[PDB]
Amino acid sequence: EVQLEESGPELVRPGTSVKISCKASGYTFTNYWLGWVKQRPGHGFEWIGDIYPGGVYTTNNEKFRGKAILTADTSSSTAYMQLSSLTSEDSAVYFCARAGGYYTGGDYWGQGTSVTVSSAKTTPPSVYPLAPGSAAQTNSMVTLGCLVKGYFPEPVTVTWNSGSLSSGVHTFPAVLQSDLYTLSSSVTVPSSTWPSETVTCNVAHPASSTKVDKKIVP
Amino acid sequence: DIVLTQAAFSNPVTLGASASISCRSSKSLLNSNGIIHMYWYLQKPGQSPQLLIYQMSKLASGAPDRFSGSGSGTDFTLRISRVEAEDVGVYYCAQNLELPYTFGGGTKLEIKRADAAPTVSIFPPSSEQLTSGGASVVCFLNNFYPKDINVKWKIDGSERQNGVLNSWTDQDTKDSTYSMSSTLTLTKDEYERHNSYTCEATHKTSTSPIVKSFNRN
Ligand SMILES: [Zn+2]
Ligand SMILES: [Zn+2]
Repeated sequence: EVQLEESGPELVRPGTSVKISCKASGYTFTNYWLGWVKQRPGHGFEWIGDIYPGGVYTTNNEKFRGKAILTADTSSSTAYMQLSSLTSEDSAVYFCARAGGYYTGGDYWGQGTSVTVSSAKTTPPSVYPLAPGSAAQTNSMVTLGCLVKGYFPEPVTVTWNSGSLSSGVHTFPAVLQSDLYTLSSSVTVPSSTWPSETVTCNVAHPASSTKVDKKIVP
Repeated sequence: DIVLTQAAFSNPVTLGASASISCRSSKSLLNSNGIIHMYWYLQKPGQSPQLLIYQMSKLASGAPDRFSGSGSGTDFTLRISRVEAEDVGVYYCAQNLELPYTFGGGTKLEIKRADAAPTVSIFPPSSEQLTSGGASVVCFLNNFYPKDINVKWKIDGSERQNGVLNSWTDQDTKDSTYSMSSTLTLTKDEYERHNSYTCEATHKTSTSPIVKSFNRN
């Protein structure tokens, strides 16, 4: 198994620089091109550049001249991309990809690195339980939820019962407002099992190094 | 810039039926070396892109053989012999013939399934929120089809447009439905001046909207 493991989410101030990495394993690092692509929230893909670690050779998108620089460390099988003079236009998920060979495309992909470029301050989420009671909730299934409000930046990770409850979960995309994000998650379980079988949402916000667990009680 | 033009959406495709997605390039993608620099990628919600087809018609490793591609060197087609529910996502064409390499805008594949009414659940503000001076009323509208839906909030019977925040899921990879969340955010002060809170959904599965509500007292 070829693996491309990217560095974690970044919150950085405009005008600064950031260097994100992609650690490759499972193949001869120097024998394959690695490329980088940008995806702004809700948009398509933009290609940034390719690097051949056995060179070192690079091919670049001139739209990013002066802004992006690609490097590779053969000693650690890691590729790097540095982004400078950052603005909110650079806020995006960046992916690294391995080029399968002679023009056979990006066959293996990293998980992406979220970069947020902002002056706003990191803010932990408030997590509120959504429980039924003021109106008998349907009959065979019951819907519960969590309201995750007032955090910055993206992302948060939402699970239920630390991931052991996954069927019937709906976690909604966050919406930004007033410089803070709000997200919701619902979970639907059999009526006969709540509250006997407890239900708890787990909301992780790595940017603020905070996780909060909220048990949903009647 | 070589421009790759794709439709933003597919017609809804019946599960198990064939589908096609097209891309047109502003320039031939065939080289003098005999190589056609056309690729098809798929991105599923919350996932990294997956290569499906390379050099216009070659099947990528890890891609199911339900996928195939063809083209003239200028015009291209991705085909799906039998669509599966898990194939929902955005399909991108791309070129690396010339710098800068570019992508098409992506085509969303939509699965056609039977109509389904939203299951609507409404929730008053938690005590924890009220203590901070806030009052969010949440309405979930889950597992409906088709995606077209309108939500209206009413306070004491009067439409409220202010303070609503809506979020929508992508089509579910298992049951091909959609879900939506709508949150009306008030201050505690204002929330405690009124009594009835109502979430109303307009959807093709009902003449009258589906209404969920509660009374604060
Ligand atoms: Zn669902
Ligand atoms: Zn009022």
